[PDB]
Amino acid sequence: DVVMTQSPLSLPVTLGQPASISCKSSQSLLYTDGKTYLYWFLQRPGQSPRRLIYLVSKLDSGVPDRFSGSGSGTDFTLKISRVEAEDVGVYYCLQSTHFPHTFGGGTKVEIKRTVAAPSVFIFPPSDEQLKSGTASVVCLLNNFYPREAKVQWKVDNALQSGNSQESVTEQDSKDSTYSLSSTLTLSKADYEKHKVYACEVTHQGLSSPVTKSFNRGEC
Amino acid sequence: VQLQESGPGLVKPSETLSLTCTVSTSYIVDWIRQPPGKGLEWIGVIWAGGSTGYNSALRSRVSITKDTSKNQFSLKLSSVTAADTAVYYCASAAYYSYYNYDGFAYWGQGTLVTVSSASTKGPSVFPLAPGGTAALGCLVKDYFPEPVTVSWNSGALTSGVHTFPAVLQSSGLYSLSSVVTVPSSSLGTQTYICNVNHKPSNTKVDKKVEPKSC
Ligand SMILES: Cn1c(CNc2ccc(C(=N)N)cc2)nc2cc(C(=O)N(CCC(=O)O)c3ccccn3)ccc21
Repeated sequence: DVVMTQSPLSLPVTLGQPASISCKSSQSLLYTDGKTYLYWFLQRPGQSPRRLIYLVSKLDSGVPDRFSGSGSGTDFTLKISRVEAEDVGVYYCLQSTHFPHTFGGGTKVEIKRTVAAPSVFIFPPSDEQLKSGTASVVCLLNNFYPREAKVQWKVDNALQSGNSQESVTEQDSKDSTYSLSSTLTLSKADYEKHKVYACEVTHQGLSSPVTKSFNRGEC
Repeated sequence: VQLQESGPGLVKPSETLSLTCTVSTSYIVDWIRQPPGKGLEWIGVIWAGGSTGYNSALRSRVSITKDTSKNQFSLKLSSVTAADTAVYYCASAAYYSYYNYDGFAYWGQGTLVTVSSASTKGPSVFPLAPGGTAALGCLVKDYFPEPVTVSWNSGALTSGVHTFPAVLQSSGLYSLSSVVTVPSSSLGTQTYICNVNHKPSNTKVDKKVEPKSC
């Protein structure tokens, strides 16, 4: 099988600057009809891959002229003349000159924007959930940059471990930020044994860590 | 060119995965898959005229066929295991002639297929109740398989919405949160409802989100 080596894996770029993505094939991609079946796609978060380029350098209808493709034989490049916020996502090269057809590993373009502190919000479990025997406590970190953030759960000032899960959004196509949700899960019995529920957030945008808290039962 | 993709989103291990792709010339149709959080893998092709080509990595478990009269294409993958869990895509391109054909020009919306012996389970929806900005949301808990879709105010509220990737709990059920930031001044006047849809269990839940009563 033809190995398609794509580089870099991660591509942080300043808004308005050019970008270059390399795709190197282990075999010539020149077919017997004189055509080179090398394609490029952009996969935006939660969307299907969308074709940008085909036949190395041909732009699909509707694709902005900021995108261009070049190369021959084994070394190919996708260039973006001036990166825009909506260009974030994962770019893939593909060869179909040889069977089986093979894709590059992908390149994730990230906008390197200014530091943005997260806005922190805490949510107690609903009375509806408490009736079912479980308590989910949610901490939200909204619209921050860079991605690096730490969430620490405290219950009556005791550090929690192994009872939380978190997930992070992909970089926003408009404001270039991330958001994160952390859920602390306890049994109703364990939840009722304690008073102070707190979420402590550490991030570059915060001069000192931010703690959001509530006292169980208070409206 | 529009591509409609259909098929079960849950398949038991050892059973056959079946997907359908309808194109609305002639066409060349390719199938591609993407395991969660990973890259793209090419599965196979059906050429204009019916010739096929498959990825040897599928160890001859794969079949692609075209309906005799319509541009409808079927993907069959036998003896599935958890390694076959992925979003499956069909992609088409024009076949003008033997000297002018293309590939991967138009892609369908993907179909997630989860290979599991577990039963479908609808979610429970709980409110995440709230100067100058307020946050609110919905916790969509204990469902299987993925995905769930969440909208706010029947699609009228899109700005400031963040629907997080689901997490798999130790119970083997998924949990997801959807949040929205709004002006704190809007809380007394504007109604906020999260619309949750879980197609595998045919569950549709509308949850009004408001502060807890004092
Ligand atoms: C490697 N390769 C290319 C490179 N370009 C290319 C563009 C796009 C795509 C793509 N869309 N996947 C795939 C490749 N073109 C090819 C045409 C044939 C072919 O004509 N036969 C016979 C067709 C019949 O007998 O009628 C065929 C076709 C499919 C399978 C098996 N055999 C074989 C191999 C080819």
